Amino acid sequence: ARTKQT
Amino acid sequence: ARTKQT
Amino acid sequence: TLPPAWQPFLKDHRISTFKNWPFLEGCACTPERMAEAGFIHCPTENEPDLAQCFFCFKELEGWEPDDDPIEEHKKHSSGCAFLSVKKQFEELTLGEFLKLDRERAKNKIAKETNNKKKEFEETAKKVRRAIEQLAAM
Amino acid sequence: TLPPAWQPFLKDHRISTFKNWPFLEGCACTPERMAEAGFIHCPTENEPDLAQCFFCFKELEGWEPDDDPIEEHKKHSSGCAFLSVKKQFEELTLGEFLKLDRERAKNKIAKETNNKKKEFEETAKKVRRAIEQLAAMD
Ligand SMILES: [Zn+2]
Ligand SMILES: [Zn+2]
Repeated sequence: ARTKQT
Repeated sequence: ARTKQT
Repeated sequence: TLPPAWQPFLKDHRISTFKNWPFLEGCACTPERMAEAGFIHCPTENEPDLAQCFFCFKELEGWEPDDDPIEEHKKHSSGCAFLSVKKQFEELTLGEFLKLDRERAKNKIAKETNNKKKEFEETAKKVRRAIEQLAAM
Repeated sequence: TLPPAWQPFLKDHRISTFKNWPFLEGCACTPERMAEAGFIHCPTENEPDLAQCFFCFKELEGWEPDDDPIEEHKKHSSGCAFLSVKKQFEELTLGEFLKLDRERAKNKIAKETNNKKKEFEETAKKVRRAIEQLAAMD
């Protein structure tokens, strides 16, 4: 899974 | 000291 | 920092309750000492030197300067688990701490229950006497 | 039983947040697993698989069935102390626990601070450009 968009 | 009385 | 329910486990909190305690430097039952023994100050109009163990709820008045609070706790409530506690607060495990808080909860109930018993017995005396008075002529 | 502020340290609490998590039996990133790794479910309209570490506040989406939540926490926030914690909750000393809660508090602040920083820099870029535009019209 990836980091949040921001 | 001593037990509280009522 | 720590929830209000649990603050009485901390010596520094206990100490703080002794706002107007008469027995200070020179005396065996100083706040530092009273607190170390588990006492909260909780004075009344009636007995303004009143002190309670936060753990077993035993209440003691008529304090004298040479009273060692630990000896008094031992004497007047020998079964109080807080007395058995050798570790400092920070050294306890959460399990140990939680084991202790459960015991305290139970102690609180037992005390509340014993108070209710005493109040009921008082109310019963008043009732008995009233009936006896009415049985007369 | 235990104050609300501290409940997220408990695996059983964390698990309980995974109300409608899609990845269940058959998957590597089950709630038991997500929780063991320190994740709270906190989904949005926008990304309904959203998950946050309760301790270091790193937020991660785009979860796939074969994702090992621990490997992902390690990859995406390698400096999270919760990862170092080997003892179970009941086996911690209060000092240890308090040492941890302070770190978390500091982590929360750092996250809030970094957010404000990025929002402020965004607001500053809008303002700068607007003023340049007026200087351009000149
Ligand atoms: Zn006691
Ligand atoms: Zn983390």
